[PDB]
Amino acid sequence: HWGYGKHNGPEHWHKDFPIAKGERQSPVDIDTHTAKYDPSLKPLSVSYDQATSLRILNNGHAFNVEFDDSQDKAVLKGGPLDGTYRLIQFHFHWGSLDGQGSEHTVDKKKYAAELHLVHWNTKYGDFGKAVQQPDGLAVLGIFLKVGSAKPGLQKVVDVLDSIKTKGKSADFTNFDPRGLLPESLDYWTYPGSLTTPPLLECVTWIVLKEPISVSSEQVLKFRKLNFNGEGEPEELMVDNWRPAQPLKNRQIKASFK
Ligand SMILES: CC1(C)O[C@@H]2[C@@H](CO[C@@]3(COS(N)(=O)=O)OC(C)(C)O[C@@H]23)O1
Ligand SMILES: [Zn+2]
Repeated sequence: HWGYGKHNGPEHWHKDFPIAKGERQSPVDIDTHTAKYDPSLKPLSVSYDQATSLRILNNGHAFNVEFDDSQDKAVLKGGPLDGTYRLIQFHFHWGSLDGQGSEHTVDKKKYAAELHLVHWNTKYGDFGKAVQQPDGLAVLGIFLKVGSAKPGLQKVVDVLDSIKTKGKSADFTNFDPRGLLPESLDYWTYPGSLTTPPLLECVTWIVLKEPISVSSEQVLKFRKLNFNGEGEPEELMVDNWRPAQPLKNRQIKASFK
């Protein structure tokens, strides 16, 4: 099945998932001098006070921190969004080295990693229905650079030893995702897709301008994770990012000048 290696990676995905070459694929390079400032965009509203985290899972591609999405406990609204989008999970993509790892790029710059907070449009009732709709998901993307430690990330880093291999999960309750955000909510936005198979074209991308800083020790612990399952030969979980895809017939809007 699919992965990020030479024989099953992004270059191969189109065979099982021909949408890989479709009209609104993600990620993309954000050319900052082509994006259009849109003064009509309302501020982003990130409401995570009642967020209820549940469990963390190594899924053999990255790791998911899952949330209780049975009520409007943690929602994203405003910006380019119509209505209410409920937080369901977050995960990251990262590199083998600090100079690569992000999925989106900014003027061709690759960050060390990228955080994705995934939300679904409540008008569609559940996540599985939402992914079948052109406005089904909103994914909030945040770049990571290596510098000072991110205190709000440490609880995540601390638990990775217990989910080293594919299929392993651990209890991950009472985690506050607000600790993962930068100060500024300035953003770029464009219509795109899931960046992994089945690559469904259901995502409003909201990518924050301001990266968060994480320490070298924090990112190093991400890179000790394994793609393989327990007892199998070790394949380090690194470079689990899809490269930039053609922008095609799309416009990236900016919340800021
Ligand atoms: C851990 C990783 C890489 O991300 C998880 C899961 C399956 O892929 C995802 C990708 O979400 S994304 N990158 O489009 O926000 O698609 C969903 C189903 C949203 O879950 C995401 O594997
Ligand atoms: Zn992702």
